[PDB]
Amino acid sequence: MQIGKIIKVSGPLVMAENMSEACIQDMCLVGDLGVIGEIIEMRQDVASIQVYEETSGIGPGEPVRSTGEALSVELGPGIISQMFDGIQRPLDTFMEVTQSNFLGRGVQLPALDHEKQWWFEATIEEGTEVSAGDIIGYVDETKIIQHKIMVPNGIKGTVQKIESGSFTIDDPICVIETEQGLKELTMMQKWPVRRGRPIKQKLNPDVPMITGQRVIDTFFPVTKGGAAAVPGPFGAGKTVVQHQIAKWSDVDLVVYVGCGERGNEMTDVVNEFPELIDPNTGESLMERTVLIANTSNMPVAAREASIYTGITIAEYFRDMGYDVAIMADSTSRWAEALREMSGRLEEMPGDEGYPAYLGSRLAEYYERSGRVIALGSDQREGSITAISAVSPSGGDISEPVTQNTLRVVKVFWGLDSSLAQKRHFPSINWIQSYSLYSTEVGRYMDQILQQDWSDMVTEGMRILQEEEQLNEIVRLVGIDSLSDNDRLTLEVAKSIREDYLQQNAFDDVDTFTSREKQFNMLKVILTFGKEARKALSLGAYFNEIMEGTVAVRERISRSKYIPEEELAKISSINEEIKETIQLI
Amino acid sequence: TIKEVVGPLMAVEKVSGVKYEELIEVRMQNGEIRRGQVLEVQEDKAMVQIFEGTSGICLKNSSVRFLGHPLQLGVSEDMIGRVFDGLGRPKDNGPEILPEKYLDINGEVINPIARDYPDEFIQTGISAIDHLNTLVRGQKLPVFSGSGLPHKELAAQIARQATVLDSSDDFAVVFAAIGITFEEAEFFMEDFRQTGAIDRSVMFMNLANDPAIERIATPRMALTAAEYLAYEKGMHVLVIMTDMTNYAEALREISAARREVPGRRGYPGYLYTNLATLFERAGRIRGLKGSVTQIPILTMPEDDKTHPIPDLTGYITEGQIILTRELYKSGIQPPIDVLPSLSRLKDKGTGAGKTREDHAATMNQLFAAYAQGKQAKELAVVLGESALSDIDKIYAKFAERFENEYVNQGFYTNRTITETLDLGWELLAMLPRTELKRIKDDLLDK
Amino acid sequence: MIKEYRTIKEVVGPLMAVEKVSGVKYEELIEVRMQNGEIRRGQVLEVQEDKAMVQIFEGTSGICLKNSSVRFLGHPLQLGVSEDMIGRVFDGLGRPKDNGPEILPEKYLDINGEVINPIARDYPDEFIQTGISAIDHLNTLVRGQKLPVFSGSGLPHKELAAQIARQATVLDSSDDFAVVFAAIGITFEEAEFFMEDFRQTGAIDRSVMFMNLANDPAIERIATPRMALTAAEYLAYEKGMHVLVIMTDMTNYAEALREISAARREVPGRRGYPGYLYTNLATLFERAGRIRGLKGSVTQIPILTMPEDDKTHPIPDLTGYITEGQIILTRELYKSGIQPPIDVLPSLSRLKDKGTGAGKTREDHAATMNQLFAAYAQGKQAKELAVVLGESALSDIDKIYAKFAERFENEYVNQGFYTNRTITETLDLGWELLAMLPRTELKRIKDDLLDKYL
Ligand SMILES: Nc1ncnc2c1ncn2[C@@H]1O[C@H](COP(=O)(O)OP(=O)(O)O)[C@@H](O)[C@H]1O
Ligand SMILES: [Mg+2]
Repeated sequence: MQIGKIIKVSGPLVMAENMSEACIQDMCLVGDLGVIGEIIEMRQDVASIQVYEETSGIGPGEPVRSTGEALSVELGPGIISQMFDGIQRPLDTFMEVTQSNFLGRGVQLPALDHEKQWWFEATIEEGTEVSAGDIIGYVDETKIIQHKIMVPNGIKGTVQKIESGSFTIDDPICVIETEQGLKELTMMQKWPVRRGRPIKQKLNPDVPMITGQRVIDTFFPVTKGGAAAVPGPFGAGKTVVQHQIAKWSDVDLVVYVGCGERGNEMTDVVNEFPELIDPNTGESLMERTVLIANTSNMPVAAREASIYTGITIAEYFRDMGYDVAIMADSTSRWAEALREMSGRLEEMPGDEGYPAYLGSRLAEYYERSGRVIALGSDQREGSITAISAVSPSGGDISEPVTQNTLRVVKVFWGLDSSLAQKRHFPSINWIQSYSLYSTEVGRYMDQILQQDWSDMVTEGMRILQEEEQLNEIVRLVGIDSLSDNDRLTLEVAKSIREDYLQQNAFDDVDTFTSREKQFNMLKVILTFGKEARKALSLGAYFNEIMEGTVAVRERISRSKYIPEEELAKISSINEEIKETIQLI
Repeated sequence: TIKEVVGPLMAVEKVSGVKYEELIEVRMQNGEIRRGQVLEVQEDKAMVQIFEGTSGICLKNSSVRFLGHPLQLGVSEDMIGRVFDGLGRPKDNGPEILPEKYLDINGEVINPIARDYPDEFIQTGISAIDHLNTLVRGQKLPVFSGSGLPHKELAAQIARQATVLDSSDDFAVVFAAIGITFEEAEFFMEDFRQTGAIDRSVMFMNLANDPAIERIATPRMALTAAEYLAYEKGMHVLVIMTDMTNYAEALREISAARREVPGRRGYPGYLYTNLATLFERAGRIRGLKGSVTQIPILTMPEDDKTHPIPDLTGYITEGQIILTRELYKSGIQPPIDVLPSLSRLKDKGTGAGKTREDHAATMNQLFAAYAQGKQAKELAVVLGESALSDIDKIYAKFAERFENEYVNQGFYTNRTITETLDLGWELLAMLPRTELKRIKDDLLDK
Repeated sequence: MIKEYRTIKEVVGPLMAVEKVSGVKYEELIEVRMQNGEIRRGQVLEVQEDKAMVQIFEGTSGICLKNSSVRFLGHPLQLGVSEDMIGRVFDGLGRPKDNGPEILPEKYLDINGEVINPIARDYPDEFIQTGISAIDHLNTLVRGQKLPVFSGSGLPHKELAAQIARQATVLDSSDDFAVVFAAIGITFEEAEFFMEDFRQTGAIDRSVMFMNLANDPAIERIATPRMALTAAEYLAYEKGMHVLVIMTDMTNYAEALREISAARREVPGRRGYPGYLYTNLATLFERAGRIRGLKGSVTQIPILTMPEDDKTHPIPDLTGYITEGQIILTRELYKSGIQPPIDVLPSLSRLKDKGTGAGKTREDHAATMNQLFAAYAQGKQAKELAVVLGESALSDIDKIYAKFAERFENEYVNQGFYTNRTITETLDLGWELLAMLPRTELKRIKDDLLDKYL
C-alpha cells in the first residue's frame, strides 16, 4: 500500500524514504525495473535495501514497494534435478520465458512448475489428527527421491478429505479441520531462508560418510550430519573434492551450491551427472541432485541468498527423513558479499574489512546442519552434512574467513599448494589437517570391519609424524647417515603417501575406493614396515631388504587399481610379502 | 518508541533513568515478546541488542518497556544437579528453581590482601597434572589448546575425575560452555549424566549460534553461581570454562557495535581488564570457608603463544597446561607437553600430609630425566645411534616410556596420586641409582 | 530531451561532484563541457538526493568550476558495434585512432554486457593447438577458455602472446580466429611489438584494436577491457566469429581500479586493493566460452605482470581464483635461455581433461602429461639437493631425474618463439624424454600404453 521513494543508490545498496510501514528482512521491489531486494536496516521512514540484482540505471525518485514477506523458497515437487539461482529462480525456465541466452533484470518467475501434473498418492486415513511434520502422502519425483508431502508448520487439525489423483502444486489435495476454521493444503509450502526449520531435537552424528576418498575416509573422516571445511590456494582441488563427494557419497540427496565461482563448472555438472551412477541406488546422479548457481560475475548480494536457499532446501528434505549433503563452493565469496555490504552501510570493519559479525553468520549456518529428529508423530530421523570450501587469499589460512570457520566446524581438510605442484592429489596436508570424529569413527570402523582398524590409523599417523621430524635431519645430512631403523621409517612413510594418499579422480577405478578396499590396501603397507622391522632386529640389512623386495612393492603400489570385486589380490600380498622375506 | 532497527541493534527514544546494561522488553506488532540489553545509552536515545534478534520487527507498530534492572541470577542450593542456559535458564526440562535471592552477575572485586595461601591438593586423576603441574585449591590453572586438539575430552576427564582427598565436604564443579557447537555441548551434558557427575555439578551451556551478548554473560553467570555456593554455602567449588577464545571474539562484535577502535590484533583495548575481572574471581579468602578454583580453557589461534588471549592469560593465571599438536599426532592422550607447562603453586599442595613425601623429588627427577632423555634421542637421529653412551641409551628408552606409558594414560583412565607416584618409580627404576636427584633416604620407594 | 548542469560542486582528482540534479541514474554516462570547449566524459559512481558522484576518464586537469557544464546522456557507457570494426584501431574509449572514417554503428551495447545463463552455456571441448608443447600437452588450451599468462617485468610475455595468436588453430575445418586486442597502460614499444607482428602476418586486417597507452589517462583503463569484451561477444554471438581476446596489462587495470577506490576513500582489502577486486575482475574473465545452438566463441588470454614476482599478490592470486588455469613465466627460466620460459609446476589448465584423449589429440595424452610432470618435479627437487649439498650426496636415481629435468627444460619447454610443433610431434617428444627414466618408475602409465609406445 505504501510506496517508497529512492533517495540513494550506491552499488547493491539502495535507500528509500516513506517506508515507515516496512519491516526488517522483508522483500521489496526496487525502482521502475522492480528488481528484487531485501530490507536490512530501518531508520524511521527510511529503509536500507540490499538488492540481489544489478542496480544500473536506477536513481533517486523511483518507487519502492514492499511485499510484506521475507526472503522465502517454494518447497515441493519440481525442485530436484533443477538449477536455480541465488534467490531460487529456475534458470532453464528463465531462458525460455525471456527468450535470451543471457540474464536480464526485473523478471519474476515462480520457483517451481505450477502447471506440471504430479501423481499424489494419499497414504493417510481420513479422520487422523496431525501436526507439523506428519506425512499425508507422497509423489515419486525421481527414482531415488520420494517426495513426502508433510504438514506445514503452524498447521494442526483433523484430516477431513484426501484422495489420490493427478494434481498440480496449486491444487488443494487435502482439507484440514483446524481451530480457526477449515484449511486446505497443497503440495507446495513456503519458508523463509534466514530461519532454520524447526525440529524435535538434535542428535550426535556417529555414522561416518563413505566419500570413497582414501585420505578422507581413513585419517580425516566426516560423519553424516558433520561439518567439514576445505581451505586452500587456487588450483589446490577444492571443487574436485566437493565434486567427488557429490558423486560418491553415502547420503540420499546432494545439494551443490556454486557460490561466486565459475559458470562453466555449473554447466559441467548439469552435463555429466545424468551420465553417471548413484552409489546408493544405481540410478543417475541428477536424480538426487539439487543445483544452486550464483556465479562470480552474477550479483554479489545474491551470493548470500544462494547459501541460505541451499541450506533451507537441505533442511526440507531432512525433515522428510533423508540424509542430505550440502556443498558450499565457496563460503569465501559469501563473506566477500557481507564485506561489500558492510562497507556500503559504513559499519566498523573487522579483520581485512569483513563484518565483526562474520563469525556469527558462519555459526548460524553450520549449526543448522546435523543429525536431527524431525517434527511429526513418526519421529523420523534426518541429517545434513555440510561440506564447505574456503578460498583464502594467497593460501594464507590465518585469514578471517578460515579462522572463524575452524571454530565451529569439526573437520579441517587443509589443502597444500606444494602437494598440488607435486601431482599429489588430493593435496591434503596430513600434518595440519584434523577430524574430531576420528576417535568415534574409529570404533565404528572397528565394529563394521571386525579388525583392529583404529590401531592401524593411529600407527599410520605416527609414521607420518615421525617422517616430518626425520625430514629435518635429512635436510642437513645425506641418505647414508640415518640408521636402518630410521631409513625403514622413511621408506614406509613414502609408501603411505604414494600408494594410499595420492588418488587420481580422473581414473575410472582410482576415483573411488570402497571401505572394504581401504582396509586391505592399508594393511599390506603397514605389514611391510613390521616384517622389515623384525628383519632388521635379527641382523638383516636395510639394503638387503630393499633389493630383495622389489617385486613385492610393485604389487602394493598397484593395489589401488585392483577392481572392487577382485579384492582377494590385495589380501594375498600380505602372505606373499611376509613369505618373500621368509625366503631369506 | 523505537527509532531505528539496524541489524541486531536497535535505537530507542524517550529514555529516562535508563542505565547501562539494563534489560529491555519488546512487544512486537504480532504479539511476540523479545528481550534485549542496553549496550549504549544517551539522553535522547539508547542502543540495545535483542537476544532473539531483530528479524521481522515492524518499526512503527512495536513497543518497548525498560525493566529497570540488569541481568540477574536466581541463586539457590537447588542449583546442584541442574543444567542451565547461558542466561541461567533451565535447559534440562526440570522444575523452575525457587530463588533465595537475585544477584548481579558482575560480582565484587576481591581485596589483594584478603587472600590466603593456596593449601589443599586437588586430584585431577591425570598424572601429567597432579604430579608435575599440581592443581591447588584456589589456583587459576588454565589449559592452552589449539584447533583440532582434544581439549574437549580433557575438560570432560577433569570435570569427571576431579576429587578432593580426603576431606570430601561440599565439593562442587561449575561447568561453563561458551559459544561452542551443539555436539560439544551435548557431549559434556551427556557425560555428566552417564557418569553421575551431574549429581554434584552445575552447568551453564552457551552455544555458538547464541547472540554475542549471551556469550559474554555466560562466564559471569557461572562464576556468580560459583561464588554463591562458595562464600554463602561454604563449598569447595571448581570452575571450568571453555572456550575462552570464543569469549574474546564476542567482545570484538559488541565493541564494533559501539563503534570502538580495535586494539592490538583486532581485540578491544580493555581485553586485559575483562579477562582479569573473570579469572581473579578465585582463590582462598581469609575468614571464608568455601573457595573458588578455576580451570580456564582456551584455544590459541594458529597455536601462537604470543597471541593476546594466551599471553594476557599467563599474566593473570598461575601457570598453564599446554596441549601440543605433535603429541596428538603421536596418539598421546592427553597430549600434555610437560616442558612448556607450569604450575606456580604446586609445592603448596604437595609434600607430606598431602599426596606423599616422595612427590617433589621424583617430580624433579622425572623432569630432569625426561628432558635429558629427550635430548639424547636427538643425538641418536643425527649420529649413528649405535655408539651413543650406554647410560644415554637408557635415557632415550626412558623418555619414550615416559610419553607413551606415563603421559599417555587415556581420556577415561583415573589414577590416584599413589598410583601415579608408584608408576613414576617403575620408570625411574630403568636408570641406575647413580643417576638420580633424589635423596638417599628415598631408598624406601626404590 | 536531457539538459546540461552548471552546478558542479567540487573537483578532487579523478572525482567530480554535481549538485541540484534530477533523473540521474547509477552508472550513467556523462559529458563535461569545459570553458575552452574541450569535452571529457565520465560515469556516475554514486547518486543520492540531489547529488551525484562521477569519475572523469580524462581527468580534471585545467577545469574551471564556475564556467563548466555537465551533461547527463540518460544511458550507461556504450559501444557502437559493427562488423566494420575489423581491421580498425581504437583508443581506450573505443574511438578511431588509425585516422580512418567513423564507424556507422549497427547498434549501441552497454559495455558491462550481461551474464551468460549457465544452462545456455556450451562447455569448451575443442582442443586448441597453440604449437607450444608446454601448453598443448601439459596445460592444454581449449576453445572458449580463459587462460591467462602470469609474467613479470622484463619477461617475454609479449613474445609468448604473439606466438599463440599467430599459431593457435583447431584441428577441424575452421582456421579463423578474430583477434580482439586491448592495450592497457602499456608502453609505446610494447604496443608497437604487437602492431608490427600483426602487420607482418596480415592479422591486422582481421583484428580489432583497443589501445590505451601509458601516456593515456589511467581511469580509461577501467572501461577499456569492457569495450573490447563487448566487441568480442558481439562478433562471436551475433556474427558467428571465433574470437581470440588478448589483454595486457591486467595489472594496470587493477591499479586504475585502486585509484578510484582510494579517491572514493573506500575500505581497502589486502595490500590496499578493493574488497571487490575479485568480483570486478570476474565481470571481465567470466565473459568467455560457448553458447548452445550458436557457432563462434570467445577465447580470452589475459596478461598480467606479477608484482615483485609474487604469485600471492592480490592481482595474480585473485585472478587464479577466477580464470581456468594460468601459464606462468619465471626469471630463472628466462635467464637459462628457455623460450618460452614456462614453469609448468605452478601452471594449470582446468579444462584439459575433456579436451584431450582418444578422438582429440591422442590416447596417451593424459598419461604422458602426469608422468612428465611428476618426474620433472622430482628432478627439480634433486637439483636443489645438489645445490645445498654436494653432488656426492645424490643417489644414482637422483642424478637420472636431475638430468631429466635439465633436458626437459632445454629440449621440450625451450622450443623457440617462432617454431610451431604439432600435437603428435609434442607427444612423440614426450616419450623420448620418458625413455631417460627407468620403466619401473613409470607408476602413472599403465602397461597398455607402456608396451604400445617406447
Ligand atoms: N583429487 C584430484 N585428482 C586429480 N586431479 C585433481 C584432484 N584435485 C585437483 N586436481 C587437479 O587440480 C586442478 C584444480 O581443480 P579445482 O578443484 O578447480 O581447484 P580449486 O582448488 O581452485 O577448486 C584441477 O584442474 C584438477 O586437474
Ligand atoms: Mg574452485
